[PDB]
Amino acid sequence: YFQSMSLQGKVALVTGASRGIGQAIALELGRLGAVVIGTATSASGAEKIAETLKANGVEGAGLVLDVSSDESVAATLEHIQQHLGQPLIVVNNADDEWFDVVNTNLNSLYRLSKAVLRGMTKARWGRIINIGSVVGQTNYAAAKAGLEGFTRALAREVGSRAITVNAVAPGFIDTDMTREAQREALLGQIPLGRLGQAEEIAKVVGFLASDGAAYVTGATVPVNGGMYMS
Amino acid sequence: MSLQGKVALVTGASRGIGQAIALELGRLGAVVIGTATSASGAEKIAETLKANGVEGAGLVLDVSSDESVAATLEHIQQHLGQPLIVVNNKDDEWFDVVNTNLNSLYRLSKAVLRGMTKARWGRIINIGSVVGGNAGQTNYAAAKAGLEGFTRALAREVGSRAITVNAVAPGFIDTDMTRELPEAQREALLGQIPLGRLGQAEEIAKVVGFLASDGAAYVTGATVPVNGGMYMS
Amino acid sequence: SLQGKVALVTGASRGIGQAIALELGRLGAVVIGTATSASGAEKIAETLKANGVEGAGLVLDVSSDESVAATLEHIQQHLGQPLIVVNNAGEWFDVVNTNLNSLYRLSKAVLRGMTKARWGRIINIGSVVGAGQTNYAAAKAGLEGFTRALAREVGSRAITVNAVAPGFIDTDMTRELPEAQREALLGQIPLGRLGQAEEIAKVVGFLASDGAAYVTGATVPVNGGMYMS
Amino acid sequence: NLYFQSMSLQGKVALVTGASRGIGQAIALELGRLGAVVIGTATSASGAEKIAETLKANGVEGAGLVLDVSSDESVAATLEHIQQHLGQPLIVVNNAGITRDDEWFDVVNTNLNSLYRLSKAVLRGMTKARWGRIINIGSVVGNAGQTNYAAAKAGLEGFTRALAREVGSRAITVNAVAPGFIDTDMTRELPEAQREALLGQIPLGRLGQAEEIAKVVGFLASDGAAYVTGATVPVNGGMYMS
Ligand SMILES: NS(=O)(=O)c1cccnc1Nc1cccc(C(F)(F)F)c1
Ligand SMILES: NS(=O)(=O)c1cccnc1Nc1cccc(C(F)(F)F)c1
Ligand code: NI
Repeated sequence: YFQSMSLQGKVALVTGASRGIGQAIALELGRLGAVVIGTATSASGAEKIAETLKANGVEGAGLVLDVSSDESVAATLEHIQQHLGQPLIVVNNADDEWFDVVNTNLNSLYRLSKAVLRGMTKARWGRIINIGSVVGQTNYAAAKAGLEGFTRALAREVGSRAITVNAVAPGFIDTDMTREAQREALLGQIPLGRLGQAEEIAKVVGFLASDGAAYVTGATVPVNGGMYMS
Repeated sequence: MSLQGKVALVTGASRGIGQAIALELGRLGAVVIGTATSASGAEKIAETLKANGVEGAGLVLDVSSDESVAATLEHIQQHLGQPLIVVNNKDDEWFDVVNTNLNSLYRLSKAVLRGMTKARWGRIINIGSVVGGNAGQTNYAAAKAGLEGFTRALAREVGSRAITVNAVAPGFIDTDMTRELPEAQREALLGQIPLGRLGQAEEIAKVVGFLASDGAAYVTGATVPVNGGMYMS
Repeated sequence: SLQGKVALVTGASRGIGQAIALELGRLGAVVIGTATSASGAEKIAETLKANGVEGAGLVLDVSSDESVAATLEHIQQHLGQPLIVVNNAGEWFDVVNTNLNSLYRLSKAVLRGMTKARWGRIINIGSVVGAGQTNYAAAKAGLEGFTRALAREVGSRAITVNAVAPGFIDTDMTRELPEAQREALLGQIPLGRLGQAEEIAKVVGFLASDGAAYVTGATVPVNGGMYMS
Repeated sequence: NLYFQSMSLQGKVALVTGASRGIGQAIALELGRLGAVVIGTATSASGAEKIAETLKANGVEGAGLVLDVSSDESVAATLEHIQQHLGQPLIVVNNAGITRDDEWFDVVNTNLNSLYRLSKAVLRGMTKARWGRIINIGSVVGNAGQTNYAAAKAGLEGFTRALAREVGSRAITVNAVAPGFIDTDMTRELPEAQREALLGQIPLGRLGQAEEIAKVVGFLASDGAAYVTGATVPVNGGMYMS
């Protein structure tokens, strides 16, 4: 069984896949025919991922991954390699506290990315896609700027191996967090005048994972209905 | 992904990136109207569409004139329907040229908006210039900045009607323009591109295809760079 | 020190323009301020005099080639070549385009003089924060790009071109916004206060100086930390 | 008797890291010229002593001190020493550095920890005064080379914008200066062909002087720049490189 202009037979790793945007990315990739490995930081979350994938007919697995630790990352990859193959699509979705958070997130992004690159180097093919945070404002803006820069820098480091690195900057998305006066205030700031759906973020990620986006790298695609806050 | 039963207008469709956008949209099932500034170009567009099985038309359009624009839309409306996907593809040229081009973008966009307002649906996608000295670069950078800003502003003006407005900033693409830059200048550019290769016209078309889709309904005001990792400010 | 330099400031009869006029005068330039009416031009002259600034009030309409050309030759004749020019002048599409034509028109006119001198300063003042967002953001992007492009075109002649992007400044426009809307804006500004006109003038003053000779094509935001793209 | 001085930073204490040569030294001398008491720092005793002798030769009141921005103990001790002998530093220029595979990540993130560390330490003093100036100097201008340069610049801009938001309400401004191609002892010794190559990229068609960076810093330290915060002022003669 051999494939053409699809994600068929590709193994995709999606962190933070148990709810909201991560779950939708997991499902969209599966719908495009990838083998999807979703991760959570707990056993119960990893089980819910496996059951969700199964209910949507997606071949894959739920796994426990803690992106903040080198041992958890190394072990998880060797497990995946042994059972399923090398993951060549990797989606990193997992006031005055802004510095630590952003730094921590970037260490995890780096750590995971560096681990999965040996595989992708070997294949001369890969996709790394980073999901930024949903829309206090100081943290949002710092996060976004660190994510853009990180994505642009890593893209440069791994371009020559035919690995794209890209990011998706979501705006105001309908997730369990965001679900009145404050709600109407936000809708006034969004040109389309509506919240985004999780699936709308997934669609962009799906496209970036495809062969049609092979010349796109280092980019951050904002998916925010026209609300730009930097 | 499906654009079935949608009418799409692509300006500058006779070669290179425009042609590929015309064919990709057709491949996704849109009725494609391609335009050129001459009758012979417009006829080549019709023959190219036919050879790829794409229903559509070749038409003569001069984006710089109100009469040409108004007439062309009426002709399209009469024969095919409202276009709801529209792809816009001597001193101090960094000012005059650029500002003239933004008037064309604006002129065309304003003309096709009545149709999209009526439908409560639309896609406007602007294609910026390909990379291709000293006189060169000031113009290139002014064009790119004007396109981003224009796109962001218009997206705001027409958001509430469920019309997205976006732009694609290509990098170094393999087209007839760029094949005939001197080899030294070509090799210089390859050194600056992380993927270490020229982009294909089809790679631009794919992005446009996605932006035209329902999957990109929450993307507006954006400029998607498609440049293999080469970024220029 | 801007001593022995002639500086042209458009829109100098109130608010930010007036303050730029006074600051430049305070640094020792001869200041020519402009307004679109004779009574405004007279008020400029009386203001300059009350602050001990040598200069003039003048009627200028930046939107017309005849008004621009005539005004420069009148200045050249009486005072010398203006080598510091502050453009504080001038549905979103037409407006922004019009403003950029005025910028261009005036800049091109005063470049001959600066080329001759092998020295010059052009400083563009963008709009203050008051559909509302759309015009502001388009204006700002057109100003940055324009400034960046012209800086490239006139760099080799030792002319700098820069821009100042003000945030929420205390001027006659913003004095008339309802207190609830005012307090809302103050929440979005880190320094938690409106800016003064003089604070804009201080930046322009520095940009006009010799100390800023290596700064060109820049846009300096003066917005107390409130940033919008 | 006793000479009062009429200058724009008179009676302010200014800390400048990495002050023993190049841009740091020039910032130290410019701030002194504007009348501040200047404390310059180096990572060694012999560097700190050269700073003192330089300040003295230019008639600047101040001190050379040993500081290692990468360590909390060195930072804390140095501030208390300064507060004890000279007063609270209310102008702080971060011009000390970092480096000692992926340097575009590790180096950059380490430097931003130093910036944050130092900035947090000097904020108590500035909070107390209801006044302060923090100014960060970015790096002066291969393929890997350019990756580092662009990451550094983007991190510095974002950092500066974020900290400005955190400390605005206390009347502390936080700003950055992004230098371009500045003239230094390394660049004076490049062959003319390599020199001319660089000058082609720069509209003003000339290298910048260290003093030209210092002038911008001097202005940002002033009361005239009280409404400017969160900004990065590029001082690159028009060469805009990302
Ligand atoms: N070196 S990198 O790839 O991680 C990177 C590349 C580009 C820009 N920033 C980067 N890092 C960064 C680290 C901590 C805080 C921030 C801040 F949010 F303050 F802006 C940014
Ligand atoms: N050619 S130029 O120097 O004036 C110029 C240089 C750089 C960017 N924009 C420019 N012009 C411009 C003209 C009309 C509308 C806009 C818009 F605001 F929509 F982005 C921009
Ligand atoms: Ni006369």
